[PDB]
Amino acid sequence: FEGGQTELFRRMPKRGFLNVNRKEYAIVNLETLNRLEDGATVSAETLVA
Amino acid sequence: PKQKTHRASAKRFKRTGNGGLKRFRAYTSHRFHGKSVKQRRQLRKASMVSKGDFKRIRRMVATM
Amino acid sequence: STSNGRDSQAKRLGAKASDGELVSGGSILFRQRGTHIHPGTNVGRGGDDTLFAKIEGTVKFEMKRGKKHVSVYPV
RNA sequence: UAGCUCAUGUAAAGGUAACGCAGAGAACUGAAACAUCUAAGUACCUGCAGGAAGAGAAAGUAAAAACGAUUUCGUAAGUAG
RNA sequence: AGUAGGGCUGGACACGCGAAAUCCAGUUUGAAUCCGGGAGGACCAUCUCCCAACCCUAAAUACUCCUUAGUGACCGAUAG
RNA sequence: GUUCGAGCCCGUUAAUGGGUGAGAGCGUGCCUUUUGUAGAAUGAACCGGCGAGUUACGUUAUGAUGCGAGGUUAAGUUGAAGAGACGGAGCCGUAGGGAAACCGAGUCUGAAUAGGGCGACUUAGUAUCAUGAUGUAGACCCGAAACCUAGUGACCUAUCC
RNA sequence: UAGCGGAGAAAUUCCAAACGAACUGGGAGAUAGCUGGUUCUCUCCGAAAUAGCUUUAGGGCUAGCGUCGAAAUGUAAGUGU
RNA sequence: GUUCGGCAGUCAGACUGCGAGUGCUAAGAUCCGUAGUCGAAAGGGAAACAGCCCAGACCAACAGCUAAGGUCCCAAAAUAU
RNA sequence: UCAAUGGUAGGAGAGCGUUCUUAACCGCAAUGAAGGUAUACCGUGAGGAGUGCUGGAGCGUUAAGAAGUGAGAAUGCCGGUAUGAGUAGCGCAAGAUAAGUGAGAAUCUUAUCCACCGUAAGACUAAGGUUUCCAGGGGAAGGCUCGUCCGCCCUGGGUUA
RNA sequence: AACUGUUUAUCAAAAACACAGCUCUCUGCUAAACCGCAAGGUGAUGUAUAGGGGGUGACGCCUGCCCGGUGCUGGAAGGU
RNA sequence: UAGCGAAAUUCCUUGUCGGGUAAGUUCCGACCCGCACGAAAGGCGUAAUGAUUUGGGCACUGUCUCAACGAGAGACUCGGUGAAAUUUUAGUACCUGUGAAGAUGCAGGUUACCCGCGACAGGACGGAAAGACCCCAUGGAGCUUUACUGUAGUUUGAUAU
RNA sequence: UACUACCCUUGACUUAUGGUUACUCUAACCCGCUGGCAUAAUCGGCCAGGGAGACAGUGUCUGACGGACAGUUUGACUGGGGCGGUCGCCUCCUAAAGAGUAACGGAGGCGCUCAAAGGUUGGCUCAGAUUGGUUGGAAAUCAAUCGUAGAGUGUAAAGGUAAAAGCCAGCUUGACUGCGAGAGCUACAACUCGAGCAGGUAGGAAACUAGGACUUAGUGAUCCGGUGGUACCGCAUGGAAG
Repeated sequence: FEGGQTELFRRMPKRGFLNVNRKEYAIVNLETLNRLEDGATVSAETLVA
Repeated sequence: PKQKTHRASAKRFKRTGNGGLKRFRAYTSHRFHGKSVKQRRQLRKASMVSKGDFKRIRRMVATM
Repeated sequence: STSNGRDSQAKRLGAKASDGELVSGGSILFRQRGTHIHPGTNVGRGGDDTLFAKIEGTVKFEMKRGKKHVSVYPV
């Protein structure tokens, strides 16, 4: 509430539409590969197992 | 129940981890005649949010 | 009426450092819409016609030309 | 034929704790006022039902092999919008 | 089969007519029908799925005037 | 009213006792509001009883504990409305940059690999509890004139028969 | 003849010891930048009454002004002279 | 002192000088800057006094010394020089 | 030892007291619980017990948890009691004496005079009232005072087409 | 102010209202107008001397000017 | 335009003059400078009619010069009966000052045996009336309009009938 | 330019026909029309005629007016309130010798121009005073003398202003792009600049300068809809829509 004045966010431009086909991969470090050795066929089975 | 996130406020803002928020520039939409040549050179980009202000973050822009 | 609710918005005019300080390269020296002081080495006159530095160092005053001046002496 | 008469069948009219469904349906509010919105299709009112009601068997979802009527709860998550 | 649809006016669907899906109304027009038809958020092709426009469907759910069996870090006569 | 105290009377949670009190010094009740009320600013007859900052869910902060890049079971099931045990569905952190395509310990911006921008550099949280504040709930209460719906009403009175 | 109404030789007159919008129940503990009220004991620290904006001026939102905690102490900044 | 984190309230004050403005260089008048004071700070002084001056109260105490200001009586100190 | 301790809105910390707590711990209680009352103790405070007395059933400890949880004050509320104040009023009209009645008579009953109304303040009759009528008995309240009287109260009858 | 009437009971009785009167306007009938969603009904078993609305308020005299604007009515050339 | 004009209309101003009147802003009659008369929002007249409004006079006259008298009811004395509003409690004086800028309660000073009783009103900013005057509320109602949005209703055209 | 004409502009008429205006009919519909039926019965229904008539009315959209009736609107200051005025931004005083600034205090304004008044290079110095000279004036012009700006600086005021920011010529389109260290100003939003670099430029021989004007008024938040580009997404899938 800017005292009846429009707010900080109320003065903002409308920026950037959003991809409905946004998709990522749950990215891990290589520091967990430092944990597990070798875990042949490093995969999702090695990841969630 | 839950605390409702204002989705259009989320369309106003974008904050960073371990840091502040990115605020796009004012004035930059409607007329461009009287705003200067230098202001056209520089006001496409924009700076960050305040420090002592904006503490009315809480918690109207929750967890987006 | 008065026709005098007509207003002026004053603003900051005068000095910033004024005494030999290690003022940053490209930093503000003296606000001037009208030049009382007059420039020197490592000192630019602004688009706002102020004096702005160029290279750090002592920023003492000089009575060159029978006139008031600022350069920046280094170190 | 209308119409009239007789006979037979509580049928069924009616009373209803609360829940339901369906129709009819506001305002006050709040939005710092307010005409958009909200409040809520909620307050009320009427009808139709039972022990529950609706509910339901893809003229479905989804997007790759992806399942296979509904229903309730948690989640997704105030996520998409 | 006046059925889908199409026009207009509505409404619901998160959906405030919007790119608007999709469904249901009034009103108007009106199919195809198995080589079919529909959906895949305007829409045109390929693919996926389904077969409406006929009817019924327990169960898991909602709430107690009620019937007791009762339970209380309920309450003690301005309380309850 | 104190404080001192003439004087009097009495003897105690046994105590440098109490009940007084002349006299004498100095002394503008209490509440809300205000800049300032002693008030001729309010308000209070008195006495007793009642009588007002919660919790539901959520977020944030601070601690407490537990384990730790691993913490965490929700709903549910079991069971005494037990507990425990089951239940990992999901959720948090564990890199971000940019609207996005995307790229990635770099990323975007920009002809730039120039600069700048955010970034690991910039070093642990998770879960529960508890406390404060938060937000939806009448949400610290007491408070109108109001608005609409449903219903009642012509014996007062006005009209009419 | 009943309230979004009625009646009315009409004033805004009355509609049951009574009306410019009746009375009763529900919405709904309507709302109220305005009034009042707030209850156990201590210690420590300790205000403002201003700027800027505002359908704002008897109110809010920052900033100045307190308090506590934490991270170091811009390697002293602070504050004097 | 900075930084970070919670948590506040304060918006409207006066008054005394001092320097301004407006006003009849009227005002216990307004409106600034500037210091104090109160507010939110007792006691003493000026007859009572929120604002002036002095002096900042943890408490006991039948201690003294002192600030301003007083020393003919109330009412204490000087019929002081 | 030194330094600090005016303090409102403000903020931080800490503690008291009430009640329920199955918890335990662990007692009291008829030789007297609780509660009340006086009390000339203690505790920085809130607060705590001792004794005397009422009183005759639950209460206290500790420690911790949980709270409809700490009472003046609002036209606060409810209930009681003031106050004014023995003052206003005693509700639009005149009775009077003697005798009875009783226990107690102004106010009840009788006698005897007076008086008033008398297009009514008569009688009779709608609505209404719903037994108030009458008889007998009584006087807790009511009667605006008294009161044997009564539309008051108990009992009993009383309305016929 | 004609009058009588009526008028705020819980203030005000009047010059206020009303009233005959006078004026204009609307309505040819399943009226107009009105009430009700409609239905139904009033208007009124009424038919323009009637019904509705507006003004003014007996009687006497008189009601002057201006169609620019507004409204109303009527007309249609064109614009919309 | 007619017609009326200090109008229920002129504050213009006690307009002017004359009459009523000794004394005459009001009253009447004319004048008519008509801020701002005025024609169906009728204008000017108009007997009778008025709980009209004024201005004058007659009549009668305790209204008043200037009062006084008696009759009844309260009042008041007592017996019976017996409330209301009301408020921090208060054994509540005066002056002059002071002060949220007007004292009972404060400073200085004055007078005052203690307690009443009958009448009275200056205070106690007396009560009773959270001002009905003014102002404010992003307060609400009601009313008005060529505010804006609408709604019904009215009237086109399309189109199934 | 005769055969077959694939034929074309204006008319005409057979046919397809269509909105098409007017009239007629009547089976629709209606008739608070007639008369009859039960009904004894004026409402209704039916019959049998008459009248009207495809109109009316009804539905759904559309246009008209529309206080008949609702729902909201109607600022802020203020020396009570109201009237008036004012509400933005720049300049000077008030400002108290940093800034900071109070009042419905003073003074002004601006709500622009300029492809050249902008950049650059290269030159020049003003206003005014006095003299003297035909038209003659107070100045037109001229020449001379004096002349620190007593002018000008596109536009008010302030500051600044001669190595000129004043004045005139040539080049001239830097009033470039991408930036931007570093700063200042301070609730925020904003705002004031800006070293230097890159990409090339533009003058200027080169050096050097150049991201508007002597600096300061000349300007407004987000939305929403345009304009163009767009390696972006493009809802299974491509495209398209968006």
